[PDB]
Amino acid sequence: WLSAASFQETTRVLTDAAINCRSDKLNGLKENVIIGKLIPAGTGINRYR
Amino acid sequence: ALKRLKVVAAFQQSGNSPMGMVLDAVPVIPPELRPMVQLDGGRFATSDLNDLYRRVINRNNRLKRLIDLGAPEIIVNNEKRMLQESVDALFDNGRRGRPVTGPGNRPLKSLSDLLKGKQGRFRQNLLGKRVDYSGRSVIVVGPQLKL
Amino acid sequence: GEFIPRPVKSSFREGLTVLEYFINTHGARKGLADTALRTADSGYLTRRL
Amino acid sequence: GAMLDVNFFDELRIGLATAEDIRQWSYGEVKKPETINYRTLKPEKDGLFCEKIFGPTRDWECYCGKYKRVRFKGIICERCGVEVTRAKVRRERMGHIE
Amino acid sequence: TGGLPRVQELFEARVPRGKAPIADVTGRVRLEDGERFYKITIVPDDGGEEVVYDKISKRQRLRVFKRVLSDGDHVEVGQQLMEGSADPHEV
Amino acid sequence: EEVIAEHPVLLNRAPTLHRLGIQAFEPMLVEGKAIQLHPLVCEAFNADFDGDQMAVHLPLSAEAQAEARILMLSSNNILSPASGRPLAMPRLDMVTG
Amino acid sequence: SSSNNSVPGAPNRVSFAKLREPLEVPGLLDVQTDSFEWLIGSPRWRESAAERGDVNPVGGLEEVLYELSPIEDFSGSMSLSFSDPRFDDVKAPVDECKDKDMTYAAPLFVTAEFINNNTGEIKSQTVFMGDFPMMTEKGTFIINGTERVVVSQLVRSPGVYFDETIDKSTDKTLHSVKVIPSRGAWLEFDVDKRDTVGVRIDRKRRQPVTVLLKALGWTSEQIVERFGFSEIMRSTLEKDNTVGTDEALLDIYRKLRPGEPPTKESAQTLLENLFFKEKRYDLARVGRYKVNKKLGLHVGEPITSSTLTEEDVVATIEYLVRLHEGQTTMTVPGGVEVPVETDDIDHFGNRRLRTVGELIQNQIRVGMSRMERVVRERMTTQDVEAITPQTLINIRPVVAAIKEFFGTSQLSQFMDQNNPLSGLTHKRRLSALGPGGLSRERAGLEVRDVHPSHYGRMCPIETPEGPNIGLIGSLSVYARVNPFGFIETPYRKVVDGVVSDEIVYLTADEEDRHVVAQANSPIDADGRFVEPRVLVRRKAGEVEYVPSSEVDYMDVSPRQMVSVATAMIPFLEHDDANRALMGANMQRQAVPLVRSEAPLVGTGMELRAAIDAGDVVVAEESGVIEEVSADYITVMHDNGTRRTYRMRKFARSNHGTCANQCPIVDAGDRVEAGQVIADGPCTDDGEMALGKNLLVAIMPWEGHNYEDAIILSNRLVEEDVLTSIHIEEHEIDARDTKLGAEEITRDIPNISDEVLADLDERGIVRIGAEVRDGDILVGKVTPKGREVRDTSLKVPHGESGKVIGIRVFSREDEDELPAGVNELVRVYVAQKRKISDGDKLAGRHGNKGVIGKILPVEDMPFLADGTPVDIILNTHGVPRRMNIGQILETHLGWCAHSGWKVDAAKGVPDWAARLPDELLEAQPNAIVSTPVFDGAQEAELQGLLSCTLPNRDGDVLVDADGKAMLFDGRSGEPFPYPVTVGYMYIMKLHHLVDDKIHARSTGPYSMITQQPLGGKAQFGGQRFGEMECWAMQAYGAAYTLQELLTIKSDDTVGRVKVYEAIVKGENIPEPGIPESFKVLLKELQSLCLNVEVLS
DNA sequence: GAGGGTATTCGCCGCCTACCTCTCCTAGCCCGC
DNA sequence: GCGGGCTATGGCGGCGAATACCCTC
RNA sequence: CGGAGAGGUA
Ligand SMILES: [Mg+2]
Ligand SMILES: [Zn+2]
Repeated sequence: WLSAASFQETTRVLTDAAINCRSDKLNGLKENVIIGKLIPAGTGINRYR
Repeated sequence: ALKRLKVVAAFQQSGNSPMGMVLDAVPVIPPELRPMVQLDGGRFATSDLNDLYRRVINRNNRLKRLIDLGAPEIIVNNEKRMLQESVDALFDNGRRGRPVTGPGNRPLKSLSDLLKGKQGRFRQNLLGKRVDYSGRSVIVVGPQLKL
Repeated sequence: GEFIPRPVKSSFREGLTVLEYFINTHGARKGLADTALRTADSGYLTRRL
Repeated sequence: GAMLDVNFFDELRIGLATAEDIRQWSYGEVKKPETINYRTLKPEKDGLFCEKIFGPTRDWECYCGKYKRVRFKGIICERCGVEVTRAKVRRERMGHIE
Repeated sequence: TGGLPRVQELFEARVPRGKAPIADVTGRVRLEDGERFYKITIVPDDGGEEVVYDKISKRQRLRVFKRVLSDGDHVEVGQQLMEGSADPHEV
Repeated sequence: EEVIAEHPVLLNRAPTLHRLGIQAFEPMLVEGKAIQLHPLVCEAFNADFDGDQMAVHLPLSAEAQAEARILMLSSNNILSPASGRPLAMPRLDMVTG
Repeated sequence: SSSNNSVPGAPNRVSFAKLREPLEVPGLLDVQTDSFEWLIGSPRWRESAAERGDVNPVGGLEEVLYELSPIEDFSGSMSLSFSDPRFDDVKAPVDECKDKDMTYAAPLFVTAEFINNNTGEIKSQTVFMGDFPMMTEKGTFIINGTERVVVSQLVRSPGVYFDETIDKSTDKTLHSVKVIPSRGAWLEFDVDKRDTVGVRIDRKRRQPVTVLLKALGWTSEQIVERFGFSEIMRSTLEKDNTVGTDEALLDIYRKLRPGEPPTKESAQTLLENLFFKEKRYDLARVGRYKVNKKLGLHVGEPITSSTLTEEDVVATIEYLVRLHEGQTTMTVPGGVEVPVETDDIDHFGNRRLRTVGELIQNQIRVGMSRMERVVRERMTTQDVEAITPQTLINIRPVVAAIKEFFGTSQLSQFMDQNNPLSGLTHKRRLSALGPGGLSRERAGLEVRDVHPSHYGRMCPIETPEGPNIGLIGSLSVYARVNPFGFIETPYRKVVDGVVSDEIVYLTADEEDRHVVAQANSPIDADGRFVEPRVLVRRKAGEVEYVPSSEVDYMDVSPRQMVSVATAMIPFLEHDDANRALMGANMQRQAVPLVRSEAPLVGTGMELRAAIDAGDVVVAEESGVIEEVSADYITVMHDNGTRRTYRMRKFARSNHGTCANQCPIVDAGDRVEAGQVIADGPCTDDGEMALGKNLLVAIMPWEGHNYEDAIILSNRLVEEDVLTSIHIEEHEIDARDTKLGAEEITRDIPNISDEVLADLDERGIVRIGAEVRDGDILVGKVTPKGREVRDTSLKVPHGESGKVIGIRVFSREDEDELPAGVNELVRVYVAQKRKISDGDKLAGRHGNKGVIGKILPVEDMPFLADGTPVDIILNTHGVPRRMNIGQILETHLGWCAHSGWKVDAAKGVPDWAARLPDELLEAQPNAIVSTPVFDGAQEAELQGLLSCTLPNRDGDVLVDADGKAMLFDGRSGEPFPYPVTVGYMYIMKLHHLVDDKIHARSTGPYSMITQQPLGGKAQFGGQRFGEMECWAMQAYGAAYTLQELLTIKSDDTVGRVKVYEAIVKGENIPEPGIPESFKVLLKELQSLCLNVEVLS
């Protein structure tokens, strides 16, 4: 619900997510960029980092 | 029934009552995130959020006085409607009815406007930043350089 | 978008007359307008992709 | 789960807020439509900028002036009621309107 | 459409524009000629049932597959009868 | 002159349509107030010299410098990721000569 | 042969033109100057209208007053009226206002008479209506000491328009009509896809037309009497399902005023008040004229109405019903014949021009309406026999409206003062975007087009290049605006196949019913075309070969469609439209050079352009110069009177350039009225001079002029050929402050006297001092509660120069200061800028580029005689961009500089047969002119290149092809092949590299989102956007991206720790949590959403 | 008059990036000094 | 009498949902 | 350095 709210239609996404009580398992490029964490790709994968 | 069941199952599966749609209290954002500045000389120009909070507070206090002192049902109902409208405009100004406009006939920036659009929080502050150790200048061709 | 059946009959070495220049300005400007519209249109598609 | 934050994030959850949650977030109530005074250039009380709700406006100081040093750390003012802490607290604390 | 709008509608999986019907079962067709409407009936080789489209406007041409589409001609399962762009959701 | 030795720099031109819009070079001080761009990276940057401008970034930490030196160095990026054709190829005056 | 034989003291610039100009170019500021004297009703406008509009000469203010008055109460027992507006002398001269800060305005008075309708007592007074901003002689307004230009607005003329569309479902051609009023309510009449004519009064339900037809008083008898020949008209009543006059009225009320008693009287009031009274509906004079012209109602009675009428509203229906069918003619009863047809909404007959006068009139009108409401309110709450005109009038709304228009409008624009041409071009702009026009994004590609109706009224070339493409235009050269706002262009009447005199001004609407010919057409002074066929714009701008007996008019000159700036490009017809647009726009960006020099290959539109711009000084009256100095000229008139002109030296323009006037006459010369007596910023002998003549080569060179880069010699720097002066303006004031009182003085604590060496007794720096980046210009201290806090003015980063002037306004000297201040000290610093690497240059043909390198003058290609070239331009840029005009300009510039002599020993050569005398021979450094579309042919250029004079010895350095044999200054060997050389005209654009260089490591930060600030003026940092993030993610570089987004931008502790680590030899710490995520969390919580982070 | 099937119209959502310069943020009116 | 503070009918395409018009029971 | 409007460069 955090990657969809930054793309389009923030109000609708937020209001539906709040009703469905969705939990965000932060795993993605955009989400890790937003929360200031190493992206899971390239030199940020476990075998490399 | 498909859409009705969508919403009803959404509210049934989790321990989330549908009573959160009707509000009894209204949170207030911290002041340093809605600051008020002064133009040249020392004259303060109000922010949009402060004006909407002020309207809601005024309406709430006046309705409270009217109810406490006792009054005909019409006045109390009218004031409750005017409080409902103010609270609606606080969260989302312009969704229903005429936008609450400030000086110069321009709609105010509600709390919802902070999150939406190309100038909203996300696409202006979280997906892009202003970074130190950077500069800018015009480019010219150096033929003696190496790749 | 239709062709002018005249047509323009002088090269830019010789020098176009006044009417030839005026009827050339049409296509000259339509291209720039379309270019602005297209640069506006492409970024949205790239972001969606 | 983690209050402010601090890394080792695992999930970010969202949901509707009940009146109890909204009253628990708030450090006080706003019940006067006054933002700031012009003569003293200070926030009013029970307004939208109150220092007894959102936090001190000067590091380790009180609107009373009773305590204006770090030695008076953590004590809630006995005269004005403003807690003595750093001014950054105004970016965090919230209030509510009943 | 033949440019960036065409790309946008391809990636958006929208109904194209000049949507051309596509057969759903191999069989011959009793092509009919009329103004503002063309009746194309799918006569399957098995003969179970015959699908038909009579709303085809005369403006659009008939696709040339294998000779132009003609009366009483067998067609494949996915052959596009008319000319234009097929709708992705039907293929 | 000693401090800036062997310290890569990131140059960027807007719009950044593709990946090669940011590349890492090595700084050598010159005379003037303009940036001197190697002629073979213009196609990658889609840049010209009729008034264009560019930004400059400096990676600080060891990981950032290693990334600049190995991943983003200009001499290691000669082929287009989209198609594989070379992009540091000679053009215009070089082709004529 | 010469260019300007009318101006008394003009240079003898010879021309290649072959065609005579019947008419002289009008004044280039007449629109702005005339539309305002119409507003104030000056005697000059009255005289102008006498020989034209003597029937009813009324000014804007008079018209507004007459329309407003009389103001009477409901009972009609009293009245108030206005008349005879009057202006007094301006309070201060233009220079005084521009210096102090006052607005250039004069008092306005009106005679107000109050009449009591039951006692007969009449009381009259002269009521002051406020200060009225006045227009300077140059067409500008000084508002708060700043010059401004009120741009003209293109808008859609009010009237009735019919349009056509194709129905997708049934392929039926649905029609429509819309009555567009001024300040009124809309009224549509559609034909939908069921053959049911309907109405959409305002934005209500689609009521059938028969509803309103009957409600107006008609019956089925009359409805079928006039309507009925259309099947749909009768079918409308057949299936109306409603009938009755009162029934119809109550239906209209049900659709108009929901929720109130539907009474017949109330419906009458509502309807005939919305659409017929006087004040809710105003078609206006232009709207009434257009409606009468379209619906063929009257061709007689002078327009004396501004309201709708039954005949018009029924003629609209008749027109629509006839239109839908196939009819192509109608004659409404008691009306002249008129065809049936749709209306093109882009035509220049269907869109008029709102000039400065009309806009100001509209604003005054709204202010007067507010005042009228106030006066009517107060006219019933005050006792009789105590009311006087002064006791009811409140001027506040009018002054407020004037202030708001002149300060907060999209048409009142800051004037452009880069050079003389930019301001003149600004004063002649036509914009479509404004309060009442299109939108910069919602506007389509059909309003950004070149319409055939624009030929001779709007220039098709000079438009912006970005989002405003097609929305801002420029008025043409010979064009004028008529009383109703429709632009007219001159034409030369041709009679019986003879191109005669007596120019007549036409409009687009009128011009659409004639055939006009091309100006550059063959005529033989006998009124008979030499050639058989001539291209002519047939009806809809369709150029066609046509018989010579059909032509009805002729263009005045072959220079009629272009604007002023586009008319200064020589060999314009050899350049493509894109590059011509680039060059026309770039001519307005050139900076004034320290010394100006006129071109050698100009066009001719440079003397009038300079004189009309008004930056030169023109002698008021003829006389003999008495004493001429650098600061003042004194003409001793022919009647014993002396008038001393004062020259403004080293002044500052709105854009930081330097304005400097220099006399060009001697102490014994005799001058004539209208003669140029001094020069301006970009003028040389009274002609525009925006650049310099340089010797150019057209070869590639070592890859330094690669991809539009340029190579310059070092002579242009040593000799100051392209040097310019710029001026900055630093201002600081001392307020009263809540703290209380602040002073400017040398007493700055903690600073030694050494730093304050350049400071003086008062506090300001000494004139003639040198200031560098960081230096006290005005030393002060403010007690922030000693508490004295030094907030002294400093030289901005990257600034330097010399302090050349200081202005200080003191409250003690009863100055016109703002509220709450005491001092307004101001400073000026000026510095000369030489051409450097990174500066932008360009010609007049869209050939732009930055300076790649500045070679030493030793290793430069030099001619056989030893003369180095000045500039080198690459070969690969020309043939691709279709701007070959620069090469022809170079050839002709070489011919002009070298001087020539055609050898007509035995007859003039056939290539010089049509070459005017005085052009068969020239001396070195001769100045010539090639008009924009009628100039030098290629054969003439070849011939002139074939015969040029030797330099000192009998050597011709450039051969017939125009190419010389150069030498390699870097190696010494001669280049294997010859090169093209010559003189072209180069300008220095206002895009210097000193203004575009910026760097940062740390500094000011934002407060809410704790990120660096944006801008070169508060240090600020470059922004790492979203596509750069995509690129960094595609590289697979996680750590650089993380550091960029965390420790360089908004990680408060991280920034300080990183700085402390780098300054020392430590290693960079780990990044933390950004600061823009916590703000988002708080906002989401404030929206009543329980957001939490779960471990 | 309710049902089910069509049409029809209205509201909302979306519409590239980076940088530079310049001017202005209510009106009325009631109380206080 | 003047100043300061308090209050009160020139986008357009896609799409879905809230609702006109007509045959059936 | 917060907002609105105007103009401009790539
Ligand atoms: Mg460029
Ligand atoms: Zn206290």
